[PDB]
Amino acid sequence: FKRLPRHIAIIPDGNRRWALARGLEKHEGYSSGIIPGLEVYDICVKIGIGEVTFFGFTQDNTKRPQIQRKAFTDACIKSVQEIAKRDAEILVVGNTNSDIFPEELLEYTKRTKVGKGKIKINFLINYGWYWDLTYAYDNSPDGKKMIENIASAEIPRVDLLIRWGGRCRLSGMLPVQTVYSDIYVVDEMWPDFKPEHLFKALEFYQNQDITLGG
Amino acid sequence: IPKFKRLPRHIAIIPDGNRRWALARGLEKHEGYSSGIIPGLEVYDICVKIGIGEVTFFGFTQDNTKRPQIQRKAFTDACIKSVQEIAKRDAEILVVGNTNSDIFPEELLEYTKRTKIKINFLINYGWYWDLTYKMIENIASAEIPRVDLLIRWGGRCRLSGMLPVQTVYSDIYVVDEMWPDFKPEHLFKALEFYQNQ
Ligand SMILES: CCCCCCCCCCCCCCCC(=O)O
Ligand SMILES: C=C(C)CCOP(=O)(O)OP(=O)(O)O
Repeated sequence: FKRLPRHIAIIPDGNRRWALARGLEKHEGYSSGIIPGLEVYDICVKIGIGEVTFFGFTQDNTKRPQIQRKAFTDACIKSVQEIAKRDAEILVVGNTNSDIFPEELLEYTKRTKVGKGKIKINFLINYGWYWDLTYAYDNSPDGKKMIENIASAEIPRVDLLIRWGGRCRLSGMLPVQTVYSDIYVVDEMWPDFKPEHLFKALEFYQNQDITLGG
Repeated sequence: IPKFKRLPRHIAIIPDGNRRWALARGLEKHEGYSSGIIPGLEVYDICVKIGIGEVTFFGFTQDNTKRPQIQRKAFTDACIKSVQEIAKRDAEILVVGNTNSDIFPEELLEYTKRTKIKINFLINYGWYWDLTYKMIENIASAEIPRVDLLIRWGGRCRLSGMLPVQTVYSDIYVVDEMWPDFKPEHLFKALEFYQNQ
């Protein structure tokens, strides 16, 4: 590739529809979401992508049935643990002042180098856009302070956002970082991840006309 | 005009593609914007006809003002004309953007409080200006409600810093044709996409 995004955001959606289409229960797709994340990680390391942010689950996601919440929470926990067994600088962002936040992930709420490091991997866990923006409007000297102090301030601008499951929407992922993100939608559900999904998203990105500005 | 089961309460419009449209016709980059005015009129007419409650037009942003002077005059004049032409019609008009600047057209200052379908224009708007303006109720764009469907002409799939608060859950529909090549079926196809969610 001629041009590569510095930072890729991943919305690994489609897990419940994927399960249903296979004659499984809605809650049973999320565990088939783990290996795909691993492949996105391996391809990203291989091409030398600097940063990937995975949309794990939101505060909004937690109003779902308990059976689904346990399943997507456990799949998020396992994904982080599995990337932690690899070569990554891991960070987890989300509301830690809540029962819903998995204790297992508290040790990743400050960027943690694992193995040989290099690539930055972020997870949004018990994340919410409103929580993110208001975090700053606690006790900030000024407006110029607020944006530097959003809960996600450590996560830089997203160049390319890739969403599985055929919906073209952000679902409140990082409103500040996504203002100029090029958005690529994969029609396949996340558990049907294929490398060509990512290769096609990267071609889309490199095909953008850079004369056109923001 | 087809009939629809579901309709968005609020549609955002990013009328992009004006410069590429001009270039493909052998015109100068700045010379497409004026061909953007009638399309806005047609989106307004179709929206009134189906009884869409609110439409927000992306006019121009603080970022857009770092483009050449020849382009800035041309998009600023086309925005001014578009507001004036919707004002000649049956509409509750609001203009949001940074009025504390030379760049903000004096002609539009009278529309920076709602008059009397609701039609909003972003004029010298900036996402950073918007948020740094309790907080969430007091963003510069607080009057503009959540966007249900955002339609962008000119083939790019991105928000270009349009209303980060209101667009968090917006379904986004991209028309490949440039804005001056607007066709009614662009909007109809966007509305079918919306109802099929
Ligand atoms: C106000 C609606 C019709 C106006 C007619 C055309 C002039 C408006 C300017 C077009 C550019 C707006 C979108 C640019 C998006 C971007 O910055 O990438
Ligand atoms: C990652 C999340 C939150 C799911 C994305 O879909 P939405 O969040 O837009 O889904 P609904 O609001 O329609 O449930």
